[PDB]
Amino acid sequence: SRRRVVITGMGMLSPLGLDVPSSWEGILAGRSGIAPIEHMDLSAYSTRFGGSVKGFNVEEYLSAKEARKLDLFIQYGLAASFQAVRDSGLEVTDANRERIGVSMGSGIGGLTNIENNCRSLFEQGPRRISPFFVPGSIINMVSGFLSIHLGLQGPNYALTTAATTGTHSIGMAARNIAYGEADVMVAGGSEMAACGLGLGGFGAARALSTRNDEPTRASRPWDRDRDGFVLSDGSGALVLEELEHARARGARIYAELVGFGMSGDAFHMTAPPEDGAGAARCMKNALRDAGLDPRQVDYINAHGTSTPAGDIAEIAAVKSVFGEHAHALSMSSTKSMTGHLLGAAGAVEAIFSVLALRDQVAPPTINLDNPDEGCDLDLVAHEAKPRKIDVALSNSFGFGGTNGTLVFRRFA
Amino acid sequence: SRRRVVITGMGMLSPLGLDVPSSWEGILAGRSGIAPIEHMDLSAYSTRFGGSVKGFNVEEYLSAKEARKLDLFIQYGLAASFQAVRDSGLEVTDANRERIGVSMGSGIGGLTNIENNCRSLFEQGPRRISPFFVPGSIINMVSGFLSIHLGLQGPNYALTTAATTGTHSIGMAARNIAYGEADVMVAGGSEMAACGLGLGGFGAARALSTRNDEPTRASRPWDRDRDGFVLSDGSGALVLEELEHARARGARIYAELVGFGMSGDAFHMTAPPEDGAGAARCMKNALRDAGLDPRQVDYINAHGTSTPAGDIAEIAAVKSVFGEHAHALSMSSTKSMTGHLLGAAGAVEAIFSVLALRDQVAPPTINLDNPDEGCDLDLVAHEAKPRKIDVALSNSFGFGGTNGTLVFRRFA
Ligand SMILES: Cc1c(NC(=O)CC(C)C)c(=O)n(-c2ccccc2)n1C
Ligand SMILES: Cc1c(NC(=O)CC(C)C)c(=O)n(-c2ccccc2)n1C
Repeated sequence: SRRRVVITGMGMLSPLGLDVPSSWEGILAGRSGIAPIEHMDLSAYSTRFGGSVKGFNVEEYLSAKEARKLDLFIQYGLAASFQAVRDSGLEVTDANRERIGVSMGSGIGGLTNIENNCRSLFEQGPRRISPFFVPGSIINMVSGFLSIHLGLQGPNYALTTAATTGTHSIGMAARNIAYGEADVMVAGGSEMAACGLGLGGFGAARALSTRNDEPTRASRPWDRDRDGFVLSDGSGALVLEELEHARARGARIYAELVGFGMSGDAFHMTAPPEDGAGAARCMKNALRDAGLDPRQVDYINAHGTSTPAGDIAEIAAVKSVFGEHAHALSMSSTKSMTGHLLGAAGAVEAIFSVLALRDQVAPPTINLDNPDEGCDLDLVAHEAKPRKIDVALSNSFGFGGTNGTLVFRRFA
Repeated sequence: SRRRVVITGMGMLSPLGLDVPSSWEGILAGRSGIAPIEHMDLSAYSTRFGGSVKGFNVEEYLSAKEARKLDLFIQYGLAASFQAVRDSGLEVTDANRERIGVSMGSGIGGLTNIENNCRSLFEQGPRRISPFFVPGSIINMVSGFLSIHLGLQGPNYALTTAATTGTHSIGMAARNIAYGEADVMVAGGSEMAACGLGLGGFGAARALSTRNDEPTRASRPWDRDRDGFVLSDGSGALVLEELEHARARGARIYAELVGFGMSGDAFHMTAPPEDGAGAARCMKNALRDAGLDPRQVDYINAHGTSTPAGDIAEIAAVKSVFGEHAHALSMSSTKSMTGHLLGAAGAVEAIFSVLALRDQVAPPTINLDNPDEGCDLDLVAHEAKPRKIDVALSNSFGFGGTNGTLVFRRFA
């Protein structure tokens, strides 16, 4: 029926590094990217730390002139996208430009730009609003600007599914390729929600960790003293490519994208069901899509946000799907180190899943000092674990009960 | 080797009515839904009119308690979705709930809520932000809340592709069904961007008509005195359903969704290429997807925003795709009456395209007093035109050069 999809390029901005290799080095070393926020005064907020991108220079990617019209989340998405395309070695021509598209998403988009324009509006009226405000702030402009810069004329769209955005973006891009609508897609997500509205909005819901005294210990998935997620910024992008297309041009293949599953909890606007039933259906859908039995899974990059309800639901879901094999696989949350990159989480975590396959190493869950009741799987506590990994699964779950799972496999 | 997709239910809020029949009556009568905006003081703005939803009562759909947590764009999306599901007659059970999903999108989402929370933040600090601000404002919560209210556990996501949102949402939902990922999808879009940031943001770009003296004459697609688009609010939703599934339960079928095409211009962040080359590729992709020749198209619901560059580009694209047949088909812009519903435009216009098939009538382009250079097609100026319509095509184009086309056909 359908064509095979491989990963030929990757790119990233994260709290651990300004590219993929630097981020991954941090991941394998168990390094935290979390620190007190420097770019605003959070004296009035109950959370004053997060995962910032440190030392980003947009002028590596864009002229200063172009960059000034774009919200940070667009700058970040473009940086990761450009990295991924260069990493792939793909040359865009008239013969293929209609076959190359883009699906880069975001959970909340240009919140910083909105906040700044809203200050001008209230203080001075609508005349001080930027002419570039709309195109420089809306979520589909990563896809838009990337297509313009690289001459990409294929399917051009953007997902916004909260914390599931990056996973859905990659999965649906893979579908485009499998079904023949494109031969190449740049896919993933980006987020920069570290502004007053973001910190204040999540804080108002009491969803964020408030461990201001020890920011690097705040994100502690499955630990009994977890107290909410850590807000982080950045971007991940992957070049997905039809297999024969990749082979014909001698592309370096990182891994194969073999499965994509989706589900809805239909339970609650922000909380998962305690048994993770929706997450279970999603993982099973992804495995069925990949033609894999649960027992063939070696590594799970969990969603693992460090929220009370979320973390335990994901354990329940994994035990339901995997049975006894739940105790043979390794499962880790790299959010322990990166925090929660929101709409970018699924994108950077897809990249980490691919690199786990490349390097045959399960990244750690740092800060897992005291696993909570029932959190008795191999959660790769504290230190990276070299091991055999043929199949890696990556989960994302989001507000609205919206679930996504990707399955990657070593490529021969 | 894929399954057929039919439309079994429709729902709508528009500037012409609080449901589909009332809106369509206005469409066929050539009525304008455009008026001076009443819900805010626009004395400081250069545009003071738009297409408002008049007399909406959210309590027809939701308790007051539930509604106070939701931005207007979510309220509108849910109203259209609930209408569409009721219209379809579908009964959700344990046997089918995993096979029913939702794809309702938005271009800018909860701008009103953001603006109000930003006022509280600046005046009083972050402690005044609502706990419901994030889940009540993010774009994927139409899909989220609908799934929760109706118990829908199938694919759950949201597109955000500017003015193309509603078209992409419907097309990609159709793909889910065709490829067996779902048997039923509720799909479309909603928008409520009529706040200071919205009017101010589009005004700053000088994109809006400023014909404040005659609001009902402002939206005039292809007319030589057009001066930008008219901002409008509302929602459209369709129940898409696999054909055998519909037949088995005795569903009333409105029409068949036979084609979906996408492209990128890769040209400019807001302006289309003068020749509409991207729009041409998109329409051809949709026709190829449907297995139709251009000569089988009888009616085009144009994007037709009443912008200088946009309107003429779409004429060029139609002449390119259809050749001599461009002069045999009928093409109209219902934005002449409704204005531009942004992320909802493609959804309400898909509904209008389906009803054109049902009623064998091409809706008018009102206000087309003096067609501009080269606008010499049958643009259904002024008055509705009864005629044979077997195939109806609906276009949406958006910021970032992102294009979508849907093709519907009469169902036997
Ligand atoms: C905490 C959070 C989300 N939920 C999850 O991560 C799922 C888990 C805890 C069961 C989620 O979707 N968001 C979010 C991301 C982007 C925009 C809006 C909301 N957050 C913060
Ligand atoms: C005018 C406008 C857009 N562009 C078009 O309608 C296509 C153009 C060739 C006439 C568009 O995408 N938006 C928009 C919609 C939602 C959010 C952001 C932007 N507008 C206003």
